[PDB]
Amino acid sequence: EALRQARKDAELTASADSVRAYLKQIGKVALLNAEEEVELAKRI
DNA sequence: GTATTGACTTAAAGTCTAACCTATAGGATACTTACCAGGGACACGGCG
Repeated sequence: EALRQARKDAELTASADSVRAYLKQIGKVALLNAEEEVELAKRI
């Protein structure tokens, strides 16, 4: 509950440091596995 | 001294050929979030 509000408040922060901001934005998307890779490549 | 021609050799190109740089591509086990001051003035967010 309070932890949830804390996490949300955190997500709305700049962190100034541009490396820090990019390192934050790259973690949004999860990784994949082999079958996901092959289906994705087939789509491409 | 100042008017010439006929050779006689020479550096500077002008060019063809060869090697030595240069722009570029590629590489398939798997690896997935880096790292001691003060002193004054002005502006922004909270609280009453």
